[PDB]
Amino acid sequence: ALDPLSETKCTLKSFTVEKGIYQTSNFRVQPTESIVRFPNITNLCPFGE
Amino acid sequence: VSMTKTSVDCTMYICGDSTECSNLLLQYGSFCTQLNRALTGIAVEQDK
Repeated sequence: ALDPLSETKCTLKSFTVEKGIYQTSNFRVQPTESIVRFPNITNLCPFGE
Repeated sequence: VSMTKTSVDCTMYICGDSTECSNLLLQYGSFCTQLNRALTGIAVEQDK
């Protein structure tokens, strides 16, 4: 994870990087925060009454 | 002559947005790494 050049050695499992284009991983954006959307809290059964 | 180039990620496809599932995928070793190199070689040969 130090450098993108080092990501090539770890993917190819070789300390020598030959000239060319290599796909070493696939990036994915992790979710920033959790969103909770629920239906209205009305239409209850009147326990308090 | 040219066939549609498709690179399928075996990390996301097998386990969607799951780290613990990905730990189970790591139990199978290079199967993910090998299937990616097969589709990558296809995309290279179609360019050749």
